[PDB]
Amino acid sequence: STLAENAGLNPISTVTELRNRHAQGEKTAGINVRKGGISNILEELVVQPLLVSVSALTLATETVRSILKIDDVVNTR
Amino acid sequence: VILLKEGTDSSQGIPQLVSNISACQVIAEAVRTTLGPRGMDKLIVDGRGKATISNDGATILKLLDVVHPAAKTLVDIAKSQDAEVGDGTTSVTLLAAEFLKQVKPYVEEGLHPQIIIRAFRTATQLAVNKIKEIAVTVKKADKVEQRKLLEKCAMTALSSKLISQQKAFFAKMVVDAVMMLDDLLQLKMIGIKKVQGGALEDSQLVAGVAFKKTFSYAGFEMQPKKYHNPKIALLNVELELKAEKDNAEIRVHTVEDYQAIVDAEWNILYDKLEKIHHSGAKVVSSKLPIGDVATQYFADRDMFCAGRVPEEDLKRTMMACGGSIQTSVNALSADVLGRCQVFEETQIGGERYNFFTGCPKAKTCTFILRGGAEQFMEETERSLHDAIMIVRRAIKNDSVVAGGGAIEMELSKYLRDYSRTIPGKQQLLIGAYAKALEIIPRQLCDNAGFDATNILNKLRARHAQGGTWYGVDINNEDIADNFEAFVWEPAMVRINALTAASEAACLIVSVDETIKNPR
Amino acid sequence: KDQDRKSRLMGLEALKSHIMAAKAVANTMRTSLGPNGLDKMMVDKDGDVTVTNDGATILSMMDVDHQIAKLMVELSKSQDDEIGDGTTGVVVLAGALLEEAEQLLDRGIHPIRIADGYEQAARVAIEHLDKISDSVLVDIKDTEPLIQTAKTTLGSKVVNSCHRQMAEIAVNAVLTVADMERRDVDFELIKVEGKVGGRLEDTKLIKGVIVDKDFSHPQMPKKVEDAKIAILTCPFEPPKPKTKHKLDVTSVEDYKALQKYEKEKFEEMIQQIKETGANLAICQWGFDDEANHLLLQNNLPAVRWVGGPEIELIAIATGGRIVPRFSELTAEKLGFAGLVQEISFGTTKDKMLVIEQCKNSRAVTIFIRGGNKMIIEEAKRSLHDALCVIRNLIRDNRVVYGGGAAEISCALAVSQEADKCPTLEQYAMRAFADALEVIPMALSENSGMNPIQTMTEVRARQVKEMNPALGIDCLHKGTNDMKQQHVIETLIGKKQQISLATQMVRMILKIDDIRKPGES
Repeated sequence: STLAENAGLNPISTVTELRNRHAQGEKTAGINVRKGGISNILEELVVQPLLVSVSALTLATETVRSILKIDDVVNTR
Repeated sequence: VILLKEGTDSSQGIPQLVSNISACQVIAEAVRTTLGPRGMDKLIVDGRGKATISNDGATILKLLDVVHPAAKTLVDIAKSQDAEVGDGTTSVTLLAAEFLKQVKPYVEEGLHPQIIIRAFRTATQLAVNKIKEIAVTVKKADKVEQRKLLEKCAMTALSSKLISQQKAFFAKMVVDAVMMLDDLLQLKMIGIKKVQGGALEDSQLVAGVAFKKTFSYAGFEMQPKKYHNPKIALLNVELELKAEKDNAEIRVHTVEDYQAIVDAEWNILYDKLEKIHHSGAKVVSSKLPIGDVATQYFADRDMFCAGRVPEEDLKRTMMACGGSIQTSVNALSADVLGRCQVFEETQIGGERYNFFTGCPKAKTCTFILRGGAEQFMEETERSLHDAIMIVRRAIKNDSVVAGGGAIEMELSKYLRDYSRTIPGKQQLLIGAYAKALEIIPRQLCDNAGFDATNILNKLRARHAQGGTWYGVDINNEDIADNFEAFVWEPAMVRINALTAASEAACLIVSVDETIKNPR
Repeated sequence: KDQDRKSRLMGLEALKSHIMAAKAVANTMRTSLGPNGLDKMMVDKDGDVTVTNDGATILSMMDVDHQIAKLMVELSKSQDDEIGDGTTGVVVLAGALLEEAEQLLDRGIHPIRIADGYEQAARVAIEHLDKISDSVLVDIKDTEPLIQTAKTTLGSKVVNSCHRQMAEIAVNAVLTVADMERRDVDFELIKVEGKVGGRLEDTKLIKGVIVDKDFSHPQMPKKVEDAKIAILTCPFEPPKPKTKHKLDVTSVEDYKALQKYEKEKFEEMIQQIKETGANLAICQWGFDDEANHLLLQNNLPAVRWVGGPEIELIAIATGGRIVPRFSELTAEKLGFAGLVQEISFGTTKDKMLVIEQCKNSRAVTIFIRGGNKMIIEEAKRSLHDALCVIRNLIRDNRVVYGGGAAEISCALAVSQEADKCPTLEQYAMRAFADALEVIPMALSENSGMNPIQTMTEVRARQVKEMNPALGIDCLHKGTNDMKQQHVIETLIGKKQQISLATQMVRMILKIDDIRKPGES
C-alpha cells in the first residue's frame, strides 16, 4: 500500500488487485515503480534475497513482542 | 451625525461579486453529491420535526429557502428549468457555479465583469451549434422496433439496482405503462403503488386506477364486486353510524319524541345512503371512513362501497372514470358519475385491492410493487420513475446526445480548441468555460466512488482521438461509449441547461452592488 | 427563510457522526440480547415505571431526537410484523456493520461501495441459510413438535414458570383463525386481554369475543345456548337520550299519564324481543328496574353499558350487525353464538361477558390472569412473538439452528466468497463477516463468559468437529450443539434480519447531509 502510493497508484485498488492475482497466480505479481503499475516482477528484474523478508519479520516480531510485554517504565538514580 | 446610510447596508465592486460567487458555490455544494442515479441523499427537517430524505436537486432547493439573494437567483432558475424540461436542476446549479469558480481569480486580477459575459454568450452559442451538429435522430436504427431500444434504455438506467436480475421484467412493464397512455404523455398521470411481501416477479402491471384500499369495515360475503358498466361515485362524505361529522343532538322532554330523534339521526345516514342509490351509483368511493351499517345497505341493494381512499387516488380516478368529485350527495347525478368496463376486487398479496379498467377517460394506470420490504419498494418507486422519464423523453424527442458527461467533454474540446484561435481576453474565458463543463463527469465519478482523476484524464484522451460519445459508466469503473450503451438524453435539454446556466452566471457576474432598503 | 442558526453537518465527518448515533442505539441494545439479556428501566413522562428486556418495547419508548436514530426506530415497525422477538438482532447487526465501516472510510472507500459489498455479502449469507436449514412439519401438518418450539420462546420471558400451557392454546388459536394450508394468519383477528388475580396457568382460549361487561341483572339467565343475539344501540325500554332525559313532571296529572305511556313502551319493546326471535339483547346502555323486572318474567337476558368498540367486535365475532334502533331488527341482524356465560373472578365484580361458539371459529381472544398488571403486560407481548414463531413456521417450516450457530456459519461463507470479488467491495464483505459475529459474541458477553474465546472456539468446532453448525450455550446448559437444546430460529426471520439490517445500513450510508432550521 505504501509502494503503490509512492508509485502514483491507488493504495487500495493496487493491493486488492494483487491479492486476487496471488490467490489465482503466484508471487510474480507485484508493483513495478519504474513503469508505474502492476506487472510481472520477475520479468521486470526486481528481486531480493530471502533473508531480507525473513529477518524483517523475525526482528520486527521480537521487537513488537518486547513492547507488548512492557507494563511500566521506572527511573532510577 | 448626519450620516448618509444611517444603518443602510451596502457594498459594491469586486468584493461584492466575489461574495456572491462564494454564495453560489454553497448552493451547489448542497446538491453536488446528488448528481446521478447513485448519488448521495440529503436529509432536511422542518419545524414539524419530520425528515425528508431524497437526492432530488429540485425538491432540495425548494426546502432550503436560502436568504442570500444571489442564491435565490439560482433557485429561481431551477424553477424555469422544471417548466422548460422538468429535470436538469442539479446540472444547471452545479454547472453555473463552476463558471463562477473558474472566472473568480480573473475577476480578482482586475478583469472586468462585462468582458466575462461576452465569453459566456459567445461560447454558449458555439456550444449550442455543436450540440445540434453532434445530435443524432434515432427512430428506425437498423430497422429495430422502438420497443426494443426503449427497453435497453430503461434496463441500463435500472442496471446495478435492487431489480438488477429482474430488470428485463421491469423493463417491459415500464415501456408498456408508457405505451398505455395517449399522445400527450405525462409523468404525473401514472401511479406507483407498493405491496409488502412477495417476489419481484409477482409485481403486477395494472391497466387502470387502483389504490391500497385500507377499507377494513364489515359487510363481507356480499357486495358483488364484478360490474360490466358501473357508475362510479366520487365523494368525500362520511357514512359512519356515530360519525364525528354528522350527528343529531336534539334534547326534548318526551319519550315519544325520542323515538323520532333516534330515527331522525338514523335518517340522516339513510337519506344520504338513498341519494347515492337514487342516482344509481354502483361503486361508492369515499375519502372518509364508512360505518358497518352503510356497508350492509349497499350490500343488500346490489352495490359496492368502500371508503378510506386517499385524495390523490380519487382525483386520479376523476381523470380516469370521467366524472367529478362531489363532497355532498344530494346533487349526485350522471354529470359526476363515471364508467368502466371491468371493476373487480383483487386479493393480490392477501389484502383487498380495488381497481377500474377500460374507462372512457382512461389516461392513467398503476404499477404494483412486490418486495421483501418497504424501502425496496420506495427506492424502486423512484428508480422506475427515472426509467419512465427516459422512455417518455425518447418518444417525445428522437434527437439525443450521449449522456454521462460525454457531450460536456466534446464541448470542452471544441470550445478549448476554438479559444486558441481567438486573440483577446476571450481566450482565457472561453477556455475556462470549457474546463467548467468537466465538473459534470467529475462528480459522476466522485459520487460513484470512482477515481475521477484517472477516468476524466483517460476520457479526455479518448475525446481527442475521435470519441464523440464516450463518457462515464456508473456500473463499471471504466470508460464506455454511452451512445452504444443506450444512455441518451435529449439535445434540447442540454441546450436549455447551458442557456440557463450561462444566463445565471451572467446575471450574477453582471451584478456589482447589493442595495437594501431598511424597512 | 430561517437560514440563520440553521443546524448543518456535512462531509465525511457527518457519516462518522451518523455512525456514532447508530452505535449508541446498538450498544444500548446489545446488552439486552438473548435470554440472559440485561433489562432496561423506563421512566414514563407521567411518572410511571416499568422494566423489560424487549427490543421492540425499548425502541418504542426510546425518545431519540437524532434523525438517524429515528430511522433505526422505524425499522421496528417493519420487523416486529415478521419476527417479533429479535428486533435486537437487526439493530445490533446494523450497528456492527456501521462500526466496521468506519475502518473502511479511513481507507478511502466510498460509502456506496461499502453498501454494495454488504448487499453482495447478504445474498451470500442468505443463500447459505437456505442450505443448512432443516424442516419440522415437511409435507404433513402436525401439532406435536410445533407446540414444543413455542415453549422455548416463552421461557425467555417472566412467564417461564407457566410456559408449557400457553403454547398449546397458541397453536389452537392460530389454527382456528386460519388454516395451515391457507398460510394466511391475521393478527387483527387475534386479541389478547387479561385481569389481575389468579396465575398465568389460568390462561384460557375463548373462541369469539370477551368484554368486561356484566348482564342487565344478576337474576338474568346465566346461559344463552341458542344462537340468537340482538345488538341494539338503545335498550328495550322507553327511549332515552345519550346523556340525560330530564323529564318534566309538574304534578300528579302528568305522572299517571306519562307513566302509562312509559309503561306501554316498557311492555311493547320487551315483548318485541321474542317477536324477532332474539334471546339475548345486547345494548349500549343499561336497563331500568321496570325493564329488568319484565325481562325476568320473559326469560330475556341482556347486557348493559357495553362500550363503543365493544359493540363493534361483538357484531363481527357473532356475525351480526350494529342495529341502530329496534324498528330495524330482523332475522338477518341477529348474531350467532353457541353459549353465553357470565364469568366472575373470585370476589371481584368484573363479570365479563363470555360469548362462546361451541365449535371452530375464525376469531379467538386470549384471556390472561396473574398477580400483577405489568407482568400481565409483558405476558401479552410474550404471545405476540409466539404468534410470529407459529406464523413463521406456518409460512415456512424450514428453520435454522439459533443460539448464534447461523451467524457463525454464514461468516465463514462470506469470508471465503470475499476472495472471489476483486474490487473495493472485498473489504466490506470481510466487514460483513466480523459484523455477523457480534450477535453470538454479544450472547456470551451477556451470560458472563469470555466473548472471543467462546466465539472462536465455536468457529473451529464448526470447521473441524462437524459440518452442521453449533451455537453458544448461553443458558449454561450441558454443552454446545443447540440442536440438542432445541433452540431453533426461523429461516424467514434470519433472512429478514440480514435483509432489514443491510437496508438500514444502506439507508444510513447513502445519507451524507442533514439540514434543519433552528429557532429564530
